[PDB]
Amino acid sequence: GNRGVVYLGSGKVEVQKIDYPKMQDPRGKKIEHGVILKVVSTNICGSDQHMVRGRTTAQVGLVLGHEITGEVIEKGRDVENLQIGDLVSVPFNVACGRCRSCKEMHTGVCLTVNPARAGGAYGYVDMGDWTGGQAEYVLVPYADFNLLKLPDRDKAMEKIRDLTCLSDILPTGYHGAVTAGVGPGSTVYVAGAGPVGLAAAASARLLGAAVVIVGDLNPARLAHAKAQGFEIADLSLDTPLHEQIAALLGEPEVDCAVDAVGFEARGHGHEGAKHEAPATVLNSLMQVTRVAGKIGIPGLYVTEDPGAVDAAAKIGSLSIRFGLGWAKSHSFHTGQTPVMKYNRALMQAIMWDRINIAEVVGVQVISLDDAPRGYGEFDAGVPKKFVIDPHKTFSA
Amino acid sequence: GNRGVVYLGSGKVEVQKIDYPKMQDPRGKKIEHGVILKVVSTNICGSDQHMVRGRTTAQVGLVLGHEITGEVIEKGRDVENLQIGDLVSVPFNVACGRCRSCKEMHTGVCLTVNPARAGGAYGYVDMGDWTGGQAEYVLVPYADFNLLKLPDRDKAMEKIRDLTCLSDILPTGYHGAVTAGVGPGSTVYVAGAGPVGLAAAASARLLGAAVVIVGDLNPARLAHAKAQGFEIADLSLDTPLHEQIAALLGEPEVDCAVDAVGFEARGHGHEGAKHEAPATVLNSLMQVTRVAGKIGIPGLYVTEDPGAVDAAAKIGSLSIRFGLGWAKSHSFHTGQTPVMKYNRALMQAIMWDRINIAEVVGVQVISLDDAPRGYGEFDAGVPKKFVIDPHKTFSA
Amino acid sequence: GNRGVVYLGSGKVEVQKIDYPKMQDPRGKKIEHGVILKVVSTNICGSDQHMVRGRTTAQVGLVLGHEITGEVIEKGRDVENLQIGDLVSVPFNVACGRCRSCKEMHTGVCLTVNPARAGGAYGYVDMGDWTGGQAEYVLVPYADFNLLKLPDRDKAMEKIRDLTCLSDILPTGYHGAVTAGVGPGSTVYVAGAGPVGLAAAASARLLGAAVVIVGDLNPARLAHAKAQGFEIADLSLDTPLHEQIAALLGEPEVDCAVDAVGFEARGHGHEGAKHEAPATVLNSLMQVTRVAGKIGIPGLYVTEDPGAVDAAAKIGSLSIRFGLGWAKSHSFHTGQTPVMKYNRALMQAIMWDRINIAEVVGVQVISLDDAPRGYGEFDAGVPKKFVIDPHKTFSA
Amino acid sequence: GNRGVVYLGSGKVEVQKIDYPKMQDPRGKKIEHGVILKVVSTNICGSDQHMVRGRTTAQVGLVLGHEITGEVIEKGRDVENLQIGDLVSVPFNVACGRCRSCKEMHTGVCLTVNPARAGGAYGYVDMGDWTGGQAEYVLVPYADFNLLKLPDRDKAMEKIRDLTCLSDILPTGYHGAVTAGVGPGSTVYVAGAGPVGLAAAASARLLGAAVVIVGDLNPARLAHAKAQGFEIADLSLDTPLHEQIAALLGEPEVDCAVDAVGFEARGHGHEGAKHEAPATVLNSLMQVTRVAGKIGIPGLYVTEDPGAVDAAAKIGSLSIRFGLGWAKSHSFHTGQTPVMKYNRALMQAIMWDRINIAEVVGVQVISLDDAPRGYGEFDAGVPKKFVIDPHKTFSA
Ligand SMILES: NC(=O)c1ccc[n+]([C@@H]2O[C@H](COP(=O)([O-])OP(=O)(O)OC[C@H]3O[C@@H](n4cnc5c(N)ncnc54)[C@H](O)[C@@H]3O)[C@@H](O)[C@H]2O)c1
Ligand SMILES: NC(=O)c1ccc[n+]([C@@H]2O[C@H](COP(=O)([O-])OP(=O)(O)OC[C@H]3O[C@@H](n4cnc5c(N)ncnc54)[C@H](O)[C@@H]3O)[C@@H](O)[C@H]2O)c1
Ligand SMILES: NC(=O)c1ccc[n+]([C@@H]2O[C@H](COP(=O)([O-])OP(=O)(O)OC[C@H]3O[C@@H](n4cnc5c(N)ncnc54)[C@H](O)[C@@H]3O)[C@@H](O)[C@H]2O)c1
Ligand SMILES: NC(=O)c1ccc[n+]([C@@H]2O[C@H](COP(=O)([O-])OP(=O)(O)OC[C@H]3O[C@@H](n4cnc5c(N)ncnc54)[C@H](O)[C@@H]3O)[C@@H](O)[C@H]2O)c1
Ligand SMILES: [Zn+2]
Ligand SMILES: [Zn+2]
Ligand SMILES: [Zn+2]
Ligand SMILES: [Zn+2]
Ligand SMILES: [Zn+2]
Ligand SMILES: [Zn+2]
Ligand SMILES: [Zn+2]
Ligand SMILES: [Zn+2]
Repeated sequence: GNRGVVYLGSGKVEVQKIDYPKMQDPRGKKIEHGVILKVVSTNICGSDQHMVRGRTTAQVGLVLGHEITGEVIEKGRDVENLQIGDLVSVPFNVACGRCRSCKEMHTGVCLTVNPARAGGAYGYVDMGDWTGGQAEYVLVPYADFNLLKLPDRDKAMEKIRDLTCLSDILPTGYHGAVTAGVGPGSTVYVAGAGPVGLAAAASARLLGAAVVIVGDLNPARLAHAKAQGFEIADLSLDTPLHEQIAALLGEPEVDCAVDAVGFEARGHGHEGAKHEAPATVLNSLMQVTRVAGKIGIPGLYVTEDPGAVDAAAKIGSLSIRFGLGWAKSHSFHTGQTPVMKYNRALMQAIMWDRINIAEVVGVQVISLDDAPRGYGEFDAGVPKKFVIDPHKTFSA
Repeated sequence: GNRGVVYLGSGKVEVQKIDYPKMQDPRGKKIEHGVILKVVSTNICGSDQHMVRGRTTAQVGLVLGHEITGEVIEKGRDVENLQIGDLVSVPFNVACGRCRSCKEMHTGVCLTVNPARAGGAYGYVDMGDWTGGQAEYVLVPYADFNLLKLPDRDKAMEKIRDLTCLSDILPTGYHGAVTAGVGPGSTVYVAGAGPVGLAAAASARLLGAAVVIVGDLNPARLAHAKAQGFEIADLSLDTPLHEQIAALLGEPEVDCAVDAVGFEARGHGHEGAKHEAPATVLNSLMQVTRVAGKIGIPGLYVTEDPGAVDAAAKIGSLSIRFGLGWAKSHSFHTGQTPVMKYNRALMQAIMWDRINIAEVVGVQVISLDDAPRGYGEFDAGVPKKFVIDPHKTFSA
Repeated sequence: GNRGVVYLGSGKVEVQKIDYPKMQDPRGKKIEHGVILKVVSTNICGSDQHMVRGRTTAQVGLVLGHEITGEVIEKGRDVENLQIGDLVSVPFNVACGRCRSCKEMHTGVCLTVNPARAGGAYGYVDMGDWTGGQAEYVLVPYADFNLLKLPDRDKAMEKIRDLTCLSDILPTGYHGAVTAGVGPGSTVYVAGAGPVGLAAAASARLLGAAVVIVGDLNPARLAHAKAQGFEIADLSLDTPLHEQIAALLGEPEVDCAVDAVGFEARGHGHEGAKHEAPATVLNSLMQVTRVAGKIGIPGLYVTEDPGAVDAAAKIGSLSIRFGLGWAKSHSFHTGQTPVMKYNRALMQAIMWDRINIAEVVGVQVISLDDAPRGYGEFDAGVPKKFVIDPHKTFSA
Repeated sequence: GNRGVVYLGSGKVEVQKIDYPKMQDPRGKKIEHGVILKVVSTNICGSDQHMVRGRTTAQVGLVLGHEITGEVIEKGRDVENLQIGDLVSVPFNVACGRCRSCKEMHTGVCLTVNPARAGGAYGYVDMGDWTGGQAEYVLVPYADFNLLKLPDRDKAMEKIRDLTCLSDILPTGYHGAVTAGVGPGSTVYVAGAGPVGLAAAASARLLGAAVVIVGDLNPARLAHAKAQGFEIADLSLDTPLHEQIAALLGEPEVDCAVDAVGFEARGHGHEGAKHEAPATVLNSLMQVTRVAGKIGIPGLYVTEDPGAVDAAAKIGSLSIRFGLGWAKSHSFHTGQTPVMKYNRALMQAIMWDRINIAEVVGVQVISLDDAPRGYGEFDAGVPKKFVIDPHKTFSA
């Protein structure tokens, strides 16, 4: 059998028995290029929280999870590179490797796996209805294209809390930093101290950044970031962000900025911080990024948000002070991360002890039975990254 | 003496006697690195029209003009590369060549020539108060860094209507196309059929584009674009832009898109087209650019527009459907063109007859006395690029 | 049945009855991801001439041909994107789409299709033993990754002489130009006026180059290059190449250079040009490329050349004046073209009439029975690109 | 007065009284855009050792030194950005900031400071005859373009052993790594464990490399590289380099390779390593770099080497196995480092404690009187980077 985390509506999730995976696409067409995995580790993301909070078009009954690490237990006949028993990291993007986007390495926007729009992902709104992987077992299509084979079992399993971050958050923070132009000696501001913002800060550090400033309103997440060796900015203070940056750096701007918040952003200041203001991060990043800088935006912005602040925000239309970014010659880089572009190199960085990602993001391993409470604690703001071990493969 | 085009407020300009240029900066500090030019050709830009329409903070008394081609008649002692008599193209950006931005080739955002913000330009709001060049004579500072020496007099003067476009519009259209990722075989949509949109289309063609579609509401400019060999889209029709693109290409999207309109954009449709809606072009480009595409934005967006449609638009804040561009993984590239990055190669393209820019943009040479009427005709929408010859150097 | 061109050693080729293609790799392992094509057009390359001249370790009995355009007449069970009857362009590289090289777009060096080294190709020495396609029928593996679907039958077949260049020579010329940094306004020197050098020149022109100088010692090919609109340099003259360039450009260097000759290069000068001197082109490109320039090298250099001038050259070791290139800060870009990187955009350039590649390279369509005489005429230096139409599909 | 290190021919150098610097170029033409520095730190380079060994056309009497850090004590009338007392890092390249190369950031090949060829440098053969700076005082031309202002006196002087590496070796190591494609998770091989190879290794580590293998035949330098945290390969062993790499990585190739040796390279193996063989490193890097990799070559190769192994090598012509590199699709990146491209970011990496460059390269501070013994110890292979403090400014 199988069981997984199901969205029930009204901010609730629950573990339920679900169908065992089949070798077919979501439209029921049998495939020979996929594998069925026994899930080793499967995480909870901020994107899942957006869905569970009712800020997307997600429907009741949705099986969640797009951050999978697992063992191949079955394979189709068009799977040349994986053997039964192999341990693999699964990119959250469902990609075919047989379309223009995939061939050009734009694996976040594959043209064939989703009938409604480009781009596919597991257990995710508007992403092709590929079943989620916060579960015991899951299907991965186009296995020879998507999967990253991990090192022999023993090496890999010792670092499983780090390697479970390769499915999404480490490559996502990395993509945010790279597309914001971070490199050796850069000064960087990362808005957001959730797991993706922390991964972006760790990635900026791995890239050689001179200093990373991580901003948030949540004081537990700021304390965590500071303890991990980053500088911080507290957006709930009345002190403007540019003054908090100037106090740390000697100038009110950074070389590079990353938005790791997205469409549920809060305003700034004692009062501002209390209310949602979806364009706040974009507007602040134009203010604090130096001229000709690049703004990397891994934070999610959607086409429909039923709980947004106004009619315009309900269809993703925000009041952005674009003239400011224009006057400073800023570039803006957005979208789902093409995880496959970076996951192999990041695996090598983890295996050679060049990054301590599980420590930086606050990995906490929980059972599948503890997933609903993990969602609740994460929603409350704890500075953790919940990693489910469904079969008690490594946390007995 | 000297005379130039002076902004008088209330949509009026007039030629007036102005001071002869001095070898000093706008703060009165003497400089040895500049030259004084006798102006050979000096054009009128859409940016000037924004100022003359009262859509910026420009003050009465402003001498206009930032598109200069001229002859060196005086030089300071820190000018090693120019000789009296040399014919030069002047980039519209005032850049020092002695700051981080300039050294990194971000010459549109020089850090030292403007006390108020990065970036300088002649006769332009918020750009360092460097005197404009729609005039008989003008100072160019940091001459060894900024100026592009043109071919020996005779060769260059035969193509002066083409070469006068190197100060701004050809490099600007080019920057729009390059930053939108145009190359050999690309399909391109250019919003705007004014001189910059036409230069972007010509630049896309020079870059090897398979096809360029130029959109506008002005039927004279669309007829011009069509006669120049481009495809067109008429935004005043009720037929949606994506359907007009699909009728030409077989799909409702292009590979690359350029915004050559900016902050006075009109809405689309029979009724829409009649009223201003500043976020219209940005929103439409996210709709018609394919996933993972790049949107190049040479069109001007400002920090303050006194005549905007609403309070938010008066400080450059627009209602942009950013969630759409995010869902499609779009990148956005903005700002003043770094003219020096591209003007030498574009000069070679002009001299070797690889681009016919004066024909494409509708160059029309006028006297300095005819500048106010040139402004009026340009404002009315004629499909021309007005080029003043102040001393009757080549149009007797 | 099937027939194809077979290499017989001692400079001879002959059309022979060969086996009908099978759905298997070169080792006999069955594959269900390939297609069998009915060959529509299939060309003869300069690489085939190196093999036929005995300048490689190609073995007697080799079926030649790696420039195929064809119609899908049989597909494996796991092919998702091709239908029977589709017309397709086949990149000359045999690539899997399932390894690190392919995922990173380095499809000229696929890691799994060739047991001996990275990189695969049809009918080619050290390329994995994939059967050549100067034949009636041919297998293409991993069809959903390699094949480029051509437009609706009719439009496509009208331009088949141009579209047949997409399998190799147009993307190759293009790769040489792009990796040499060619763009709008560039000055370019292309060494070699065979079909690949002519395609490099046409590609440089499509990229916007101001002027392309094509060098060769073969008068017919130089006259052809002139007729097609390029400048020329005749290496059989005693006039040094840099003087020839200076007479055309006013300076003895170009911005970009492309080696479209490879390891059978001749020396320069009246006497020099009569004798092989394999480092001649590499050495000359360092002399005529401007400082900080890039030298794109599509011309083939091999690890073993049994007929080379000396012991070192038989092992691919050449006396290259590297200190000159180093002193000028040159970069060198080499290898088999990754055809899939550029073929789709180049297809759109052909279909929209932006490049007349068949005319530029001198396409001459012939039957399969005329292939051996075509090889002979090509070996003698005719300025033609031989395109075989094996079933007389379009050349009746 | 002034004193500096003078090359006397026959492998000797001596400190002599030399002229005080003058505000003029090497031709005697007065300039008002330069500064005269009081030298704070000034290092000895492997390039100086090539000259002192008689392996270049350097002439007897040359004042050596191109690695200067100093205090502005006199400025020309046209210097805008430096004040008396400023502490500055001097890039080793003499660049004008006013030519095509400088504007495009190719400051290693400036077109105007050297009459004989592009590119200038202090105290260096074929570099324009700009006076060397292993001395008490030195002129720097075009000060507003070349100089990098260091942080407030106190912070800066505490880290002077690290900051003295910004003039050449840290940016050089960095350039070699970046142009070899090094980034987060890369595997890297650096040929050469002198100060530049050690700086390349430190730069690769700062860029995020998973592991760096440093090769040399000199045991002291290998032991140093190990102590500093890198992996090593000993080329004096009979064990082939690819086997040494395979023992460390599990595969006989690296993602990226850097040649930090240049034209006095030794062969490999117990016997081989005792003899000069100048193409050894180039040939070995093609063997150990993975397909489609990039080979960064900061190691010097010259147009004339009077002491080379053979006639061809005396003219910079080497028997390089180019067919191997071609077969593997390698690119080769060469030339003098454009120090200004990277020095400011590397300064911030030093100031924020992200790189411990002085420790890694083995900085040993000495007096000007000890320079000749420093040259001798360095020539004998000590694992040190000699930094002269001519006025005992920080090393009392
Ligand atoms: N692009 C991709 O591929 C991708 C992949 C993963 C997650 N995401 C998106 O990344 C974003 C972050 O994910 P997460 O897991 O870290 O989510 P999260 O909800 O745990 O973290 C967001 C953080 O932003 C903070 N925040 C709110 N307003 C702020 C403001 N004005 N300034 C600074 N911080 C502010 C919150 O307090 C919170 O700590 C989400 O939008 C998620 O959907 C994108
Ligand atoms: N970035 C730079 O360096 C730079 C340089 C030059 C000019 N500019 C800016 O470029 C823009 C164009 O300059 P120009 O000289 O061509 O100006 P212009 O005013 O002559 O042309 C703008 C055109 O846009 C059209 N337009 C309005 N709404 C439209 C819509 N929704 N879709 C399509 N077209 C629409 C107008 O009808 C008009 O023809 C201006 O904003 C100008 O300030 C920028
Ligand atoms: N990298 C790739 O993917 C790739 C693809 C196709 C072909 N190739 C190689 O491209 C090269 C050109 O292919 P082709 O079909 O045009 O070959 P070709 O043999 O028909 O043309 C080579 C031309 O070089 C000329 N030549 C010889 N010495 C010269 C010199 N010193 N200077 C200038 N010209 C000189 C010859 O006279 C000849 O016309 C060959 O080496 C071929 O193997 C590489
Ligand atoms: N491109 C630039 O801007 C630039 C700047 C500085 C120095 N350089 C050049 O960089 C090179 C290194 O400079 P350095 O100061 O470290 O010099 P160095 O002479 O102190 O070091 C070179 C090292 O290479 C070793 N070596 C010799 N043969 C070898 C082989 N086959 N494999 C590995 N190691 C081998 C030597 O034993 C020596 O330790 C020199 O050629 C120098 O001229 C270039
Ligand atoms: Zn996620
Ligand atoms: Zn796909
Ligand atoms: Zn303008
Ligand atoms: Zn500047
Ligand atoms: Zn070929
Ligand atoms: Zn492959
Ligand atoms: Zn040096
Ligand atoms: Zn220069």
